[PDB]
Amino acid sequence: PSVFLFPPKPKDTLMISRTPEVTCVVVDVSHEDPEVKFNWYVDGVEVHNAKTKPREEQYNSTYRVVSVLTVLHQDWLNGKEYKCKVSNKALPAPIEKTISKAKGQPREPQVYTLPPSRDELTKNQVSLTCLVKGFYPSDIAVEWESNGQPENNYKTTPPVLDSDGSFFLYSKLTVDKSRWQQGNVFSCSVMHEALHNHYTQKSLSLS
Amino acid sequence: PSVFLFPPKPKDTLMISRTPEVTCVVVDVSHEDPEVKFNWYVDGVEVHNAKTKPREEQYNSTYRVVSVLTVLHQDWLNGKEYKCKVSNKALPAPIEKTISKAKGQPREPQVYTLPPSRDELTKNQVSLTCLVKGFYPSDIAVEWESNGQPENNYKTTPPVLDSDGSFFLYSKLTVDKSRWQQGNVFSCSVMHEALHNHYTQKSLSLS
Ligand SMILES: *[C@@H]1O[C@H](CO[C@H]2O[C@@H](C)[C@@H](O)[C@@H](O)[C@@H]2O)[C@@H](O[C@@H]2O[C@H](CO)[C@@H](O[C@@H]3O[C@H](CO[C@H]4O[C@H](CO)[C@@H](O)[C@H](O)[C@@H]4O[C@@H]4O[C@H](CO)[C@@H](O[C@@H]5O[C@H](CO)[C@H](O)[C@H](O)[C@H]5O)[C@H](O)[C@H]4NC(C)=O)[C@@H](O)[C@H](O[C@H]4O[C@H](CO)[C@@H](O)[C@H](O)[C@@H]4O)[C@@H]3O)[C@H](O)[C@H]2NC(C)=O)[C@H](O)[C@H]1NC(C)=O
Ligand SMILES: *[C@@H]1O[C@H](CO[C@H]2O[C@@H](C)[C@@H](O)[C@@H](O)[C@@H]2O)[C@@H](O[C@@H]2O[C@H](CO)[C@@H](O[C@@H]3O[C@H](CO[C@H]4O[C@H](CO)[C@@H](O)[C@H](O)[C@@H]4O[C@@H]4O[C@H](CO)[C@@H](O[C@@H]5O[C@H](CO)[C@H](O)[C@H](O)[C@H]5O)[C@H](O)[C@H]4NC(C)=O)[C@@H](O)[C@H](O[C@H]4O[C@H](CO)[C@@H](O)[C@H](O)[C@@H]4O)[C@@H]3O)[C@H](O)[C@H]2NC(C)=O)[C@H](O)[C@H]1NC(C)=O
Ligand SMILES: [Zn+2]
Ligand SMILES: [Zn+2]
Ligand SMILES: [Zn+2]
Ligand SMILES: [Zn+2]
Ligand SMILES: [Zn+2]
Repeated sequence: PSVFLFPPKPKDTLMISRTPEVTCVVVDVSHEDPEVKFNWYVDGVEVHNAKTKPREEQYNSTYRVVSVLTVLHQDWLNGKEYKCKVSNKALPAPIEKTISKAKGQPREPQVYTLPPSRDELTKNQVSLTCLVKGFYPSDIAVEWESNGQPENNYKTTPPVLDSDGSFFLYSKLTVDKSRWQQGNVFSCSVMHEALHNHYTQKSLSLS
Repeated sequence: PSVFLFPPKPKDTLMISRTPEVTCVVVDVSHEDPEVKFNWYVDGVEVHNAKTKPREEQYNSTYRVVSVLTVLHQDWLNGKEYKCKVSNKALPAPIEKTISKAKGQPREPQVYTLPPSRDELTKNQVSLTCLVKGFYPSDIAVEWESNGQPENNYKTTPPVLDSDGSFFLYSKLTVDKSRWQQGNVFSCSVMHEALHNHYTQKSLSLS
């Protein structure tokens, strides 16, 4: 019997309209003695609002049981600790796992948009670059928009640890050169805990 | 046998030149079986640089033992967790205590200086007021200075929880009216984790 404790989806923690949840999964439950009890604690205080699902048999003759605890937007961002305790008559002691948001002093990202390189302006499609740097912790979301619609022809690098202990990344949006020359406004949209309302956007256009 | 785990002095965490330390104290050690072992962990990783003092007998026929772990300035501010584990042959299991810096999103104080009330200007001594508001967490240090020397005739209120979840306080420095009228410059000096370099000062003078 092993326990895995998963954090909420990062975007779910940065948008007050969403519902972040922590997920506790127990595997290798022997379906001879498959009795499983979950206890949940927030900063050591037991809470009772988790939603545990019925066990599901696995093809390897073991059971798997999942319990989901909803977490408050402010609680997660304020560093509360979530402990999942799993009890079972086959273990010499209960299994405990604790999780929290990534720790450390927060640092606000600086968001910079970079136009296509001059040499790239000869190609049929061009690269629009969004540099996000100086942020901590590394949890972040980046998307692109133009004229009130998503621009989804982009790829974003993972966060990279910079020499000052903050993170940076780059996002690359590829557009037809004609749309760049025509002067459309493209926006790099960034979500990170340390931005005001966890959100900022920076625009990019021919100039 | 009971264990108490104490945080560093708040000023010691805010000045890089100082040495913050966490202090683990075990009392009611029965000096029949007074064998005591400390284990220390930083975010669950065992560390070995604590300095444990020799036991001291108490007048109530018990022992008291103290162990001191130095903590790094950045580790404390970045929210690392310090666990002191105390083992003794008389307890059914070891005693664990964990401590960290006060949790929660940090908020930078706003520091405002307020001159004496007009009605107070008739008295022999006047009150110089420093309002510090909007800060989180509540750990803070406030002192007063003038012309490169400490002004120590002051009292500061405890932090008070404000309606937006931040803290405020006031500090009152009492000076001779003649020094206020003469135009001396008085400075409210504030240390808090969320200030740049954890330090700011605001001046007050007749104007
Ligand atoms: C018996 O079978 C058991 C059932 O598994 C079956 O496996 C399939 C491959 C089948 O083909 C078949 O073979 C089996 O029927 C099997 O259980 C497995 O046991 C593994 C350990 O032995 C365990 O491995 C761990 O996996 C962790 C990652 O798990 C995630 O990703 C994998 C895919 O990579 C996926 O299978 C899981 O379901 C997990 O997926 C994540 O789940 C969370 C929780 O729901 C999601 O988070 C939520 O997402 C929602 C939306 O989806 C919301 O956002 C919500 O708010 C969130 O909370 C998350 O999105 C989702 N991600 C993805 C990408 O799907 C590893 O982290 C873990 O690793 C540590 O691992 C070891 C230490 O143990 C070391 O390498 C490292 O130290 C590392 O730190 C570990 O690898 C499997 O997860 C588990 N499978 C399941 C389904 O639970 C069992 O082993 C079998 N027994 C025997 C004896 O064979
Ligand atoms: C047998 O005797 C034992 C020895 O005590 C003697 O008591 C004296 C009064 C004598 O007159 C005589 O009676 C005895 O010989 C006795 O041990 C005591 O046991 C108490 C519990 O039973 C325990 O109470 C706890 O006290 C905590 C506060 O302790 C601090 O403050 C008190 C004074 O208020 C002081 O006595 C302590 O020494 C502690 O002082 C703090 O110590 C820390 C660590 O050094 C300092 O932090 C460091 O400071 C340095 C610079 O100084 C640096 O800054 C460094 O970086 C820092 O880490 C700190 O500065 C210092 N502060 C001060 C102001 O001095 C309470 O927090 C605790 O409370 C919780 O308490 C209960 C739960 O248990 C509840 O009320 C609450 O839930 C609350 O949350 C608790 O009250 C005593 O501390 C302890 N005494 C000592 C000296 O260790 C034992 O009980 C006797 N046994 C019997 C059976 O009678
Ligand atoms: Zn319950
Ligand atoms: Zn913890
Ligand atoms: Zn928020
Ligand atoms: Zn050691
Ligand atoms: Zn510092």
